[PDB]
Formats: sequence, structure tokens, C-alpha cells
Amino acid sequence: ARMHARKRGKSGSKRPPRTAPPIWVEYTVEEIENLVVKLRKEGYSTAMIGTILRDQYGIPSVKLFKDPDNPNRNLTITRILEKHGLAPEIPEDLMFLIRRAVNLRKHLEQHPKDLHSMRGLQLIESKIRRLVKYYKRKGKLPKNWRYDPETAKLL
Amino acid sequence: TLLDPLANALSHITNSERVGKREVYIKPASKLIGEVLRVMQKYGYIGEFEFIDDGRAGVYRVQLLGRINKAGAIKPRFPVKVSEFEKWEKRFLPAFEFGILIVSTSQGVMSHKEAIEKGIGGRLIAYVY
Amino acid sequence: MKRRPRKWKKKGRMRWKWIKKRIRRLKRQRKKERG
Amino acid sequence: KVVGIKGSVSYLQALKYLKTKKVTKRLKEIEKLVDTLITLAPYAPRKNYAKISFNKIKTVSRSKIGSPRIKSIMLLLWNFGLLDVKIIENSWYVRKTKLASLLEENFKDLSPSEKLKVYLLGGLLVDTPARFVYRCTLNGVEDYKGVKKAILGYLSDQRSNSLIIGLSNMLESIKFIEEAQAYSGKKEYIGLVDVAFYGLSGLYLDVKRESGKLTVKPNFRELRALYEIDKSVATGSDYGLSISKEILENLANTKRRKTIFSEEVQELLVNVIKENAISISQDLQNMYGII
Amino acid sequence: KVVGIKGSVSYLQALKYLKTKKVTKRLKEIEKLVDTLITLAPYAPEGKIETIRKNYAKISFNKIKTVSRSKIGSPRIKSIMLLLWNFGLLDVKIIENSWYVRKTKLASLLEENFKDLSPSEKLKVYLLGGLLVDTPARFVYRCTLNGVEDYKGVKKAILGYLSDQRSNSLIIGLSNMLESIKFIEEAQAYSGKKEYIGLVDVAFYGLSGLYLDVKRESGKLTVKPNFRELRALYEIDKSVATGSDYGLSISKEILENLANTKRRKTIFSEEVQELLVNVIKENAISISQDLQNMYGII
Amino acid sequence: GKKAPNGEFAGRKLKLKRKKFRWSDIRYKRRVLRLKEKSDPLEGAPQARGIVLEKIAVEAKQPNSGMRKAVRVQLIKNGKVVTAFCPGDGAIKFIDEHDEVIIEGIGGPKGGSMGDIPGIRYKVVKVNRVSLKELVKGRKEKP
RNA sequence: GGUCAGGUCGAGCCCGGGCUCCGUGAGGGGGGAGAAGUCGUAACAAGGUAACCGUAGGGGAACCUACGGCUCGAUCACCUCCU
RNA sequence: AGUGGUGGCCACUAUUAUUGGGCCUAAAGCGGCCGUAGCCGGGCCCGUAAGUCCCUGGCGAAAUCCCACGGCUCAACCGUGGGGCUCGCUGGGGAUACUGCGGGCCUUGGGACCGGGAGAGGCCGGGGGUACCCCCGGGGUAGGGGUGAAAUCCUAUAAUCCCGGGGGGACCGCCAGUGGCGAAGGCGCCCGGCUGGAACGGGUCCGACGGUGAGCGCGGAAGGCCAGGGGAGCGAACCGGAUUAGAUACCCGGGUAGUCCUGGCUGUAAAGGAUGCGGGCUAGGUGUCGGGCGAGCUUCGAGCUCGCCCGGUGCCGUAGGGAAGCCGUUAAGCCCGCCGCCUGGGGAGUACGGCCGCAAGGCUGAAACUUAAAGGAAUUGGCGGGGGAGCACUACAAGGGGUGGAGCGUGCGGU
RNA sequence: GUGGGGUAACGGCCCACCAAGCCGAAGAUCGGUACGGGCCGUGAGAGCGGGAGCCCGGAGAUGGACACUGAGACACGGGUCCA
Repeated sequence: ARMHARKRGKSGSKRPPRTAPPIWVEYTVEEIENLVVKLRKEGYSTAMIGTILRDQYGIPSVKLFKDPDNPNRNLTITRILEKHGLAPEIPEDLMFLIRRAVNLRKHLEQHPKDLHSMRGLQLIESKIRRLVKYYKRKGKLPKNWRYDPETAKLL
Repeated sequence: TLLDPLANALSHITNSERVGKREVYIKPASKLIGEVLRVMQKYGYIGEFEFIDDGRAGVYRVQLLGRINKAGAIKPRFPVKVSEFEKWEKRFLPAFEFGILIVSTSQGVMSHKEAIEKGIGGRLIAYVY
Repeated sequence: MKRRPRKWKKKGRMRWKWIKKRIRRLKRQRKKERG
Repeated sequence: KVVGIKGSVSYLQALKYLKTKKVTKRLKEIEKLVDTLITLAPYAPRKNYAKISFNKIKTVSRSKIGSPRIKSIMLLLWNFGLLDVKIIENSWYVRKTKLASLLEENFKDLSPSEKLKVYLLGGLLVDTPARFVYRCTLNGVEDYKGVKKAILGYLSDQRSNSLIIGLSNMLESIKFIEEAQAYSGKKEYIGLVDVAFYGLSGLYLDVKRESGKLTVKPNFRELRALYEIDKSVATGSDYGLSISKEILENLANTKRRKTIFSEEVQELLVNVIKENAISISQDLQNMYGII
Repeated sequence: KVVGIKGSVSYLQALKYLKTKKVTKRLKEIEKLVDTLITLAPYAPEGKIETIRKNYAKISFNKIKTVSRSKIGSPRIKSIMLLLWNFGLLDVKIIENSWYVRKTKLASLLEENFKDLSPSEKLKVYLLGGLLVDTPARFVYRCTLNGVEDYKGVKKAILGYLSDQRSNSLIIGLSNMLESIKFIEEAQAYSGKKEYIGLVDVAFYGLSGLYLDVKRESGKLTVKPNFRELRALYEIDKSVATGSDYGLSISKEILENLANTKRRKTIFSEEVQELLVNVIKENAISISQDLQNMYGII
Repeated sequence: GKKAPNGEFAGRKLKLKRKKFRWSDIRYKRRVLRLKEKSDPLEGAPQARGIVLEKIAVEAKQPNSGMRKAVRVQLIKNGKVVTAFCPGDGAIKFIDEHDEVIIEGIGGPKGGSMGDIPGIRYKVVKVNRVSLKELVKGRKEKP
């Protein structure tokens, strides 16, 4: 994470170059479909869904399995949650950032003098706005959609 | 942020050479990079090379033969017609035909001497001698 | 008012701080009598 | 805008003791304060002024005096025309007028009380705001409403140009002094007219607060004493105000009041006034005139 | 005493865009600031030094911020507040370092009539309403009509108008403008140094936002009229005879130019024009005593 | 960092950058704004005609010591007053008060002063339309 | 082709204003080389109170002192790295 | 048969730098961070042909220019013939490598989640802490204080000093380190609450979402300023004592603003690593900090020793750089992207002007004229009212004689 | 934009009406500066600087302003006024 903290720390994580999924996965594409719809039915976003699936269920990655409905695409959790109407409208990361934004703005309301968190607010707001600008360049949001603290409160 | 594979590749090659190691592993491997690696190998400046599917971007493994005085990437992709190569050759070579230039042309990226023989201009990408 | 570091070496010179302050006092009086 | 001062409504009231030989701590405090300001004022015979940082110019005398007192004395000095003052919002500037440096160098060797009294009388002599209030007393004013009527009369003659600024400011002050007295029984603030009544109080008048009002009475012996000198050099318009027969007669029929100062002081002051009447008049126009 | 603003001497130069429909970020901040100030100002008639600080509103400028999380300079706020006071919309008193503001009854009336109207035209109607009723606005307006082009005519007009005692509704305010003129025109007429804004200046502005154009680059602030609109404004002023003429009439030279013009577009649409006309005609005497309080002794 | 920009589509700002810094030098800015041509007392002329008023001798700057002769002249072209150095031996003897003269620049560094004389920017070449040098040699005769 | 009525183009002249350019012009400061006059000892060796910077005041001047910072700092020595 | 002097223009000049310049010490990186346009941008598949390239028609007029030939005796000049001249444009055909544009794939960059660990990360409520000053009660006589000496000053209406008790305001010792954290200035007493994050381990997610930033925006040491409170000590100014030829100082005795809390302004510093930031490469040796892993120890607390991996922090150091100082994987070596700055020295950070700030001031900012150097690094000597070591007789400590007072011999100055 | 006028001719060139546009940080507006090209001087070249002498195009007849003759004109060697 260098883009603001400017520290080149490497806590990233690695995936081996496997092209076909391994054999020891005793579940099939429909079974992982059943489990992922169960999981998101239980109220989890993609990151925690995939973590627990690779953790307790053991399947290393759903990206190693090819979507039946398209030969060129490798199956992903987001696509599956899009299949059944369980993907979210506002992309998950940005919803999280809005939630943290309203959180910090409240704490800041009851605490004006901590300019350190003023700067933090400035940071997280540039973050959300960059993500939103990008997604506008892609068009997965309504074009009139634009940040407001108050609707974030409604969020 | 990594932005240009080729320049990092050729710089990495030269920095291996002035030490003079044997094996180099260009992490940013691309199809155009492989074509380039073919180019000077057809003048044996390098030994064999191989592609390795790393699952992310490929990695090229290359042996050196200790015959690269300097191998730089002309970054601003100057387009040049046939009749004026001697100016650009003199821009990047020590002596008359002392090494090569790699030009991207309508047919496919490769060296400059043949491109004069075939009489097709192009876009300079790299020089080496 | 972007002070040159070269002027801070006291060789053949008066301490820069005080020359700066002198220029400021002169500025004060001149702007005053102007208006 | 609201040129008013707090918590000092009686501070100048002490000034009554000027005419009498007694002196109290507040009186000498006032004398040193006015000396400090008057010497602080530049004088060239927004380009010839000086800014008054109260925190800075209150330790000049190792006293720690209240700012409202300094504001009040500044207002007084302006009223008596010895000091040119301008007020950028929350800021004060000072400049020495022509009368100052015509009284200072001349009459520096007297007692502090003598210097204060001669300054105030000098302000009285010439058509200053003080001269207007004094002629108003000669007409028989005793309350702010009387001055309201007097100035309202004076502005509608088209001779008020030389002083229109001062009376405009006085009326502005009155617009809220009336509030501070008419319904407000507790006089929280002071105003220009109050300051003008003081200074005269220490010269020839009596001032008594009355539940907000500033009820005023004259002293006819001393009033006559100063009236003779006023007649001695009449280099100031009466503002077309009529001295009432009651006051003119009361000035008569009494044991002759002494010269309030030494006769040499009086004649020398008369001299310097006559010898500079024009320059002081022009300066005063600049203070209050318009054309 | 002197009243005026430093630094922002050109900030109201952008008000002239109101005549046309050019749109600018400067104006975009201007009118939003105007109606924010109108919002925070309360209407508690009352009025007394104790009434101020109780039923007036303190202004801390630092909190007053744009919708950008980028602040707005103080002198601009000061200038705009002084301006829209000068047009009778506010009542502002300056106790040191704490300016206290309250709504005039014209405020919370023009607003109430026009809540769902465009911002630029909202500001326009505020200006016209201020001009129509007895304010210094009307004074400088009729001064323009008489053929006054700079401060000099304003000063002479003031001296004449105070020469009646009928100048009692708007005496004290006019005196304030006189003082500002006295201390400003000197540096704005001799040595031509341009660093402060007088009440004569800001008065010329707004009108320049309505129907004037002011050439500043002379040391002075010399202004010329726009007869095209001035016919419409003369019409609407005579439509509601609720502000006096101040005993100064239009010179024939202006009148003939006024008659010559074609029919300029009404400053607004006609329905809002008549709504303004009849609401101002309503509560005529009440606004008269309100302006009497604000700018008159009795 | 690397000198920038250098790209295919960045020529505009590189050009702007160099135009900006082209103001950094002195000679180009002096040429374009024509500073000499509004400060020049010679009005760009290699040689100018003048009338002399007074003879003045000066002391060489230290450590060089020596009494250098020169004259002060008013220009016929415009009327400014300027001093011209007299080179040679016994030169001042030929020149006298109220003499027509022709004068050029001293050829100092950037045209400035030369050597051991201070600020003097000019030397005479002809006096009364007769060249100085031969009178210094004495081959000709002053009129 | 002359005289008058209307319309148009349009220099040249009077009055008012703004703009800038040039000349002179009492009076005021600072800039810079000269060698001597004279007040001082400020910095450089710890330059004799280490030196310098930022802010404020004072002093005839170099300056002095107030607080935050710096090694373009020294005097072994110094906690103590290395040895 | 021209040469000399002056003036102006290109080269000299990589001192205008795309080819092809510098910014730690020589002038040159803003104090820090955010980000708009602009510029530069990971790879794979399909298309396009806008750029890019090859061929082809019209056109870019002449004279000047290069070349062969012919005439003028040769030449220059002219003619005949061939070339390209800024050549910028335009019709048409083909190529698709890359750049552009459109459709799809991928994560490696980047962002996102999740688990323990770390820390002067903050704001907030409480609790203390030692020390100091004042005050009260007791004891106690006869001074204390301060300096090189003293003095001023406090004190016998009991001073200095000891015990008891009360008030007050600041500050949070040793633990402290070449710890930690912070974007920077900066941040340390204990507990509880609120918030910001970072590294480490997992790619579970997104799919280039980037990098830089003109214009913009934010907080930002001391000091100063506006309003209010507070004002233990310290201490600008000021007032005394002392030192001196002189003291406007250094020392000492006091003492105002200040230094503290509240709200706002002011936007500054040797804010210096005198080093703008992001990516790729590059011998090593070693420590600590922190996270993870593996061994050994264990009174069983990741509590103690060793190896490795990652990030931060040094020190030494190969190659390599550089005038040298020195640097050197934490670059000041070699490549890629962006921004700013610099163009001899003074004049000068000044004049005018603009904008900002209540003000002191801030942010932009020349010219004339004057100069041959200024400046940087290191070498030798010299010097230090620097530092170590060692010498005694032209020195000193122990010890010892005697000059200078009187007269004369003789010398030097003096007359 | 609608509809006309006059012109050799299209057009806001003009005129009556109807609308609110159009340009500017890939720098309008304003000022300083200046005929444009073929070219020429210099340089190893990248480039830098300049448009005097011939040819091509543009503009003028002391400054302004306005007509007649005419295919062609506001006409250096034709006309009228103003300065």
C-alpha cells in the first residue's frame, strides 16, 4: 500500500499457476452454486464468502472453474451472485467506504479538534470519489449518481 | 508503477551483462518481447531462451553469450521511413552497421538491415550493439 | 521575500537576520510616509 | 458602528474635581493617560496616523488600565477636537491636530490640572463639537432631547457643512443612547453626548446620572467667567442659537467670579488663538467639514 | 468613523452579469451566500442595544462556508452583507468583532412570495423590491435618473435632500453614506489609489447588476444607465407609488431617451411582476415605518 | 527524476517549458525586449558626432596607478552628455574646448569598461572630421 | 446650372472628461567605486558571550536580549556506535 | 590590394540542452499532503485502419542550390539535361507491427475484506505524581543571597534553615536507547471511552480502477496579533547593582508583553537528509525494530538463544559513480513516467504593480548601473585566549647566590 | 432565425421582427511588436537569427474625407472640401 501511506510493504498473498482445477475438490459447479447462494443468503459479501469457502470448504478458488454459461469466462463469485439477483447494486468496497465515511463523520462531529481524523476523512473521501469516477468511466452506476453525505447517512 | 515492459527488459539485460551472469529471468514477458528476443538471437547475441507460464504474465528465461555492449529501448517510438535510417543509425550505434536496430513494420517487428533490404520503414523500438 | 542561502555565510558580511530586519524597518517607514 | 463603551459610565464623572484644587488618584491617572495619547499622536505640518494596540499601549504606563477607559478618553479628546481619530471596524487611529502643538509646546510647564483645563477650554473656544454643546447650554439645553432638537434645527439651515460630520455622529449615538435611557433604566453604555457633558463638568457644569439620563445643571459664576473670555475672542459661530434671557441675566447680578486661571495664561491663549485662527479653522474643517 | 471593505474592490464587478443570463461561479457563490445570509437572519421586530444580542443573530464567519469544503473569504461576506443591507433586506449592527443581523419585514416577505424561483431571478427580484421602497437604494436610483454619474452628484443630492427636514425617513443612513463618501472619494478621486469600497460604490453596484454599467478605471466609479431597461424600471416604479421621489426629478435629457426606446423585455415574467406589485402595495405603511426605524429617528 | 516529458503527445508542454525557461537567460531577453535600444545613448549607431565641453583626468583603479585623460561631450543627435576616453600619448593636447568630434564604443567585455579606466564607454576617432590616430602619429594637422 | 425642404456620408473647430509619453521641478531616501577622516570589535582558531535561521523588542553601528530550530560547532571529554 | 578599429547576427556554448545541461557541499526540490485538465501508462483474443508505413495521379510557379556537358580565354555568369528545395495539401491502392477507437479474457499493479501482533496515532472523562511559589502555626537567633571579587536586593515588625497544615499554576523525571508512530511541523504520567490507520499472514473480492500534477484545497513549530479568562516559575521591553576608557552587553537583583485555557487571525524557520515523488535492475558483511516461519532452551509466559523471509532503521563495504568531500540496494550507478526549480556576481528579494491579511507582514517581482571574480571540495604550512605526549635550564618546583639604594670603571641613549 | 433591401455577386453588408447566443486557461480581450512568401547569414548537423537588394502576392500616394468619367478608380503625373 504505497499510494498514500507510501510504504512499499508486501503483505500480499500468492496463488500457484494452476490452469485446470485440482481433482481433490469433491464439489461441482452446481454444488458451489448452492453453497454460495446459501452463504450470501446468510448475509455476507464476496470477500468473506470466498474466505470461508476456501477455508472450511477447502476449494482454493472459484476462478479455477469455467462458467457453463460461457466458455471464455472463468466463474467468479460476483458473477454467481449476479445470476440469482444476489449481487449488490452499489459495488461492495464502495458501500463499505460509505459506511466508514458516515462513521468517521459522526465521531468527528462529536470531536472537532482531532485534525488527524480530519485528514483521514479527506483521504477516505478522495478514495470513494476515485472509485466512483472510475466506475463512471465503466458505467455501473447511474450517471446522475453523485456522493452526498446525507444520502450516505440514508445508506 | 510498471509502465513499459521492453525498456525494463533491455535494461535488465544490460545490467546483467556488465556483471556478466549467465541466466536472466525477465519477469514482464509479452508476445512482442518474445519477437524482440527472437530478433537478436537470429544474430546470436543471446543464446537460447524459453517462455515460462507463470500464471500471471509469463516469464522469459534467457542465457547470455557475453556479446551485448549496450542494449537500450528507444522509448519515444520514432517513426522513420526507409531513406533516412543512416541518421537514426548514427543516433544509436558506434560505427557503420556496428549492431542493429529493431523496427516495428507493417509485416512484423524485426531488425533494420533487412527492413532496408525489404525497403519498408516503420517505428523504431529498440537498439543494441 | 525568498532569502538566498548564499547570503547567510558571514564572510565579508553582516549577519543576514539583521539586514533582513533593517530592510523591513525601511519598508515600514516608506510605506508609512506614502500613506 | 455602535461607538459605545461599557463599565465606565462614572469613570469620567470623577473629572468634576478639575476646577477645584483637589486631586484624586483617578484624576492624575486620567492626566497621565491623556499625556500618553497626546504625545503618541503623530503630527505632519491614513498617511499621518498611528494605530493604538490597547494591550501594547496600556503597559507604556506600568498600570494595566482598562481598555474601556482608554476608549473613553480617546472619545473625549476627539470631542474637544485636540485629536483626530478614525475607527476602522475594531481599530483606532490617532493623529495630532493643530490645536495640539499649539497648546503643548506653549503651555507645557503648568500643573497637570492646569494643562488639562487649558486644553478643554481651548476646545471650547473654537467651533468644535464642544462649542456646539456649550452654545446649546447657552440656549438652555439640559437633556439629550434638547440636543436632538437643536441639531435637528441646525441641519436644516445649510450652514452646518463645516461641522455636519460631528453632529451626524452625535445623532447616530443619540439614536441608541435614547434606548439606553428611555426604556433602559440601567445605563450600561456611554455615548458621545455623555462624554461632551463631561469635560464641561470638570470645567463649569454639574452632571448627575438619573436612572439612565444625564441630568445637567450649570454654574453661573464660572459660566460668566468663561463667557467673558468667549466674548473676548468670538472666533466661533453660535450655530445660530439664541442665548435665553434667563441665562444672560443670571450671568449678571452676582459677585464677580475670579479669573479661572492666571491672567497671563488667558491673554497668551487669546494671542495664540488670534494668531492662528485661520489655520485652526481649516484643520477643524478637515476634522468635521465637508467641502 | 469609517465603514467600508478592503481588498475585494472588484468582487461585485461580476454582478453586472445579472442583466444578461451569463452564468459564473463567482455569481454562483454570490447568490447562494445571499440566501444563506437571509436564512440565518431572523425576523424578530423588537429593536434597543439589549434587543441586539438577544433577537439578533451573531455571525461567525469561519463557520460560514461554501459547498465545496473550501472556505469563503471574510471581506467578500462583509461586502455582500453591507450591500444587501444597503438595499433594505437586512439590518446589520456592528458591535466590535461580532456583527449582529436581523431580517427586515421585506425579508421573509419577498422570500415567502418566491420560494420556488430561480436563484438568479430570485436575487433580481430582491434587488427590485429593495429599489421600489424608500431605501437609500431609491435615493441613488432617483439620483441616477436626475443625471448623476459619480459620487459628486450623490453628495450634492444628499446636501439638497437634507435641506427640507422631510429627509427624516432615511436621514441616518444617508449620513452614513456621506461619511463613507467623505473618507473614500479622496483616495478614490485624488491619487486614484483603489483599496476600499464606499457605500456610493456598492450602491452603484447592484444597480449595475440591474440596469447600469460602471466604468471603474478612472480613479472614480463613473456609471452610465441603460435606457432600454430603464423604461421598464420607470414603468414599474410608477406602477407602485410607494417610494417617494425625494424631491429630485428626471432631467428632460433622460426623459427623451427613455421615450425613444423600444419595448424592452419585462425584467421578469408578468405573473411574478404583478405578484411583486400587489404584495409591495400590500403592507405599504408597515414597510414605511420599518424603514423609518432602520434609517430614521422617529 | 528523468527529464520530462518526452512522449509522443507531450510536445506542447515541452515547448511551453522551454519557452518559459528561455526567459532564464540574459542575452535573448535583452534582445527581444530591446533594453539597449531604450537605454542606448548612441541609438544603435556605431559612431556618433558630438561637441566637447570639458577636459577631465581620472586615476587608474588600484593597484594600477596612472592619470588617464578624457573629455565630456554632448551628443548632437539627442543631447545627452557622455565621457569619451582619449587613447594615445599627448592626445588631450590636440583636443580643446568646443570641438566637433566623432566617437564610438570602447570594445569592452559586452561593450563595457576596459582594463584600468572606470565606466568610460567610448573613445573618439575623428575630431573636426580629422582622425585621431594620425594626429597621434602627427602625420596630419588638426584644423 | 441658382434658392429652399428632408436623408445620408464625413473630415475640421469649441466645451467637458479619461488615458498615457516627454521635459523641467523645490524637497526626501537608498544604491554603488575612490583614498583619507573618525566611532567602534561584530564574525573567522572555542575569534574571547560558539555560529546561523524564524518571530518581537531595544540600541548610533557592527549589534544585544527574548523563545523554537540547526551543525555550515568546538575544547579533550562525554552517554555510547565502531575499535 | 587589401588590412586595421567599432557596432549588430550564428558558431565558439551541452552558457538554452528533443539529439544534449544541472539542482547534498559550488545559484538552483516548495515544509508537508490532496487532486481537476494535461502528459505517460500491465498482458491476452476479435475488429478497424485514425495515426504509422509501402506503392501510385495532380500540385507545391520561376530565379537562387547540387551535379555532368556546351558558350563566353578559364572562372563567376549563361544555356541543355538530372536531383531534391517549406514543401505544408489532395485523388486512389495495399500493410496492420505498434499508438488511437470499439467488443471479450486475465490477474501480477492498484484498491477491497478477514485474523493475531506492535506503537509518545489522535480527541475526550477521571485519577494521580514529584518539585516549586505563596500563606498560616511551632522552633531559632543573626543572617541570607549572590560573584572572579563584591555590590544591588531580602532580614531581628524574626530573615536563611527544620516540622506541621492550607492555597495555587505549570509540568509529567529514571524508565529512553543508533525504540515507536506520524505525510510534515510534531507526538511520552496512570486508567476508561471515541476515532484514524500501518506492517505482517491469507489473493476471498474488483479488474488498470494507475503514476505525476499546472489551476484548487487542507492541516502546518516557535513567535506575533484580536476578544475573554488566567498569570507558580521563567522572562522580550524596562528598572537597579556590578564590569569598563566606554556598557546601550556579557554577570547579578527585579520586572511588563509573552509563555497557560477559550474563540479567530497571522501561513513563517538551518520546516536541512541543505537530497520532489512511482516502477525495473544491481557483490556482499552485520544489528536492532516489528510481523511470519523453522530449530534449540523452558521454573511453561512467543518467556530465553540460532537460521531464514518480508518491511523500517543504521554501520562497514565489492563493482560503479563523482572535482573532491564522499556516496554506494535506505544511491548521489543504469533505464522508464510526471511536476517544480536553476542559467555569473551585487544591485535585491528591492522599485512599480497586483492579490491576500485588522496590523507586523505574506504570495508573485523587474530595470538601470557596477563587477572578474563570487562560490565548491580537498593538499601543505601557519595559527587556536583548542585537545594529548614528552622534555628541563635562554623556564619552573626544592634549595641557593645577587642586581636595583652609595661611590667609581666601561658601554648605550641623552646634551 | 424569419422577411426583405442594396450589390456584379452570396452573406447582418443593411434594415423590421423573433430568440440568447458566440469567444476565452489546446490562453479570448488588451497592449508591445510587425507587410506575407520564394529566401538569406551561420552551424558537422539538430537548430538559431533576419524578410534591405530580384520575383510573386498585399497596401499607400502629406493626414482625412467624397464624388464624376468610365469595362476596369476612388485614379503619383485627373477633380472637390477640411487640416
